[PDB]
Amino acid sequence: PLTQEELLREAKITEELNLRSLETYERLEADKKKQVHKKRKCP
Amino acid sequence: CNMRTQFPDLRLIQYDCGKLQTLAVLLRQLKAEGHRVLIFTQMTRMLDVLEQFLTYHGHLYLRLDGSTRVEQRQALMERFNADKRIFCFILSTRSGGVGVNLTGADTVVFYDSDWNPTMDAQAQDRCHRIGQTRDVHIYRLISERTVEENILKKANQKRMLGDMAIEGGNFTTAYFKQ
Amino acid sequence: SGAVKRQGRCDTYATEFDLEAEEYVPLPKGDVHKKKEIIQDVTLHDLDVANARPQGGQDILSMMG
Amino acid sequence: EKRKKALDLHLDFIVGQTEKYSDLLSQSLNQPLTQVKTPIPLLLRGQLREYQHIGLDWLVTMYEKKLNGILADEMGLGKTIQTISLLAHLACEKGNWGPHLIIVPTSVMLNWEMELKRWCPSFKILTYYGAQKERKLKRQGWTKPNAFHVCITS
Amino acid sequence: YNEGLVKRLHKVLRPFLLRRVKVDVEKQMPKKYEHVIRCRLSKRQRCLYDDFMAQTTTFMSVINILMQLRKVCNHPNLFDPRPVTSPF
Ligand SMILES: Nc1ncnc2c1ncn2[C@@H]1O[C@H](COP(=O)(O)OP(=O)(O)OP(O)(O)=S)[C@@H](O)[C@H]1O
Ligand SMILES: [Mg+2]
Repeated sequence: PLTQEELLREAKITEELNLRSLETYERLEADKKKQVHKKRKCP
Repeated sequence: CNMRTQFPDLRLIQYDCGKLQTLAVLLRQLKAEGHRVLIFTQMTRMLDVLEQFLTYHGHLYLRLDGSTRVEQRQALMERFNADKRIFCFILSTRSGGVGVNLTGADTVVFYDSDWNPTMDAQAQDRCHRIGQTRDVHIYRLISERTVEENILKKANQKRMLGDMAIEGGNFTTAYFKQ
Repeated sequence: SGAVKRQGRCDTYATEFDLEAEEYVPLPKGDVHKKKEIIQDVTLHDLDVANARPQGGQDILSMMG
Repeated sequence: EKRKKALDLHLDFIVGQTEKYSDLLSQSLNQPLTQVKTPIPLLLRGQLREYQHIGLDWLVTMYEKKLNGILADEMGLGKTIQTISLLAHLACEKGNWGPHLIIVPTSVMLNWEMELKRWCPSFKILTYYGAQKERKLKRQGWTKPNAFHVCITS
Repeated sequence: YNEGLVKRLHKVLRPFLLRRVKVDVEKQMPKKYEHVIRCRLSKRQRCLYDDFMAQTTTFMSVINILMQLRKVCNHPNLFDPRPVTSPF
């Protein structure tokens, strides 16, 4: 029973939330990949 | 030790299979010219025998046999694409899914052919996909006067059927507009 | 027989160095412990020699003899 | 003898109906303003290639003509992107926010969720992975209108 | 070859199927070539192949024989490795 404008506003809010989630997932994956490639020794 | 126990010579692994002899010649040529090879086989025990043959000949290899854990598959892909020493990457045609991006190699060797040419096409596309900057050569090894010739004939018949059915028509919007 | 044979450094370590002076061998693909039944062709003379000039103990006395 | 004639007439009838459908699709696609009828979705928030835009137009034409179809684009051409663009177009212009079901292989499920979040963050994405208790918990209250827009499942 | 039937099938499938090959779409694409190399069997492989083809005529069906022949063509070590010989 909702109208199009309400759907658009809810879409805006959910878009903000999903962008936050996507950014967090990208950061976690990039950090994990960067940490995997590390390899060092000791003097 | 030599008088106490005798092991079969590692050389006899290649002597007992003509595919292995032809593959040894082909792999030596490919390494001389400076390429990287993907070897696809339908059997994991064949993967083990290929491990023995490659280690005997000195070709460093990585393995994805369809039983490896998923988190290990991406690591193997990244290592193979990053490391230039790894000559070969033995794989099972039915495994790997579609998310594997093996653009590092430039040569594909099918140790044995699948009944379904789509699976071989996916194995080829594993290396021929977009973003790959070298010519791709596909080598198919077939045993003379054996069932493998029947397998290749069946695969070619299926490819011809696909070309008749789907590739025959343009199936694009250009036909509707024209 | 207590016969130990070293076949090689595992293939997984074949990339660590460029010149190691090692022969690499793939990982065994069966079980760790195997039992195989085989047929041995021997003669009575072979048994006599094995029990007259023993070399199965792997001790110092066998080498000395 | 009569069997061949019956099969021929049945196949002729099927071919005639299919030709009518194809003619309707051709007439729908030929509407003038290269001359792509459907604009990009305002919610799409991404750059499509030309052939992806053509595929979006074809999908919208199939939706309007009420025909189901197979998108057999070769690997890497962006079939998932085309599907997401179709859903965004329908939701924005048509109002088809309605619950859509996307059945994908389990390995590709996370990638599809990633693509939906990348292109269309507006859609309320529900993912159906987990054990029985987790699936039942994530179901609870999903019959409510405007509770989830697209569901991904294996 | 009856091209009319093929055209009728194309007409039937036309309104529903959309196909695009990378050749016509992604132009900046490297070429591909396919080579077929014939290989001969070893003495061990030939003996095992003949033994299986003899087992065709007698409990093993054509499918089991087919799989065994595929394994033989792959490598005879899939059946039994060459023994490690040691004293009794
Ligand atoms: N317009 C675009 N802009 C940026 N990336 C794009 C675009 N179109 C496609 N891609 C990328 O293309 C890749 C493949 O997308 P998909 O739609 O999954 O292709 P595909 O047809 O599904 O391949 P398969 O068959 O699933 S392996 C993804 O990494 C997308 O990010
Ligand atoms: Mg896909």
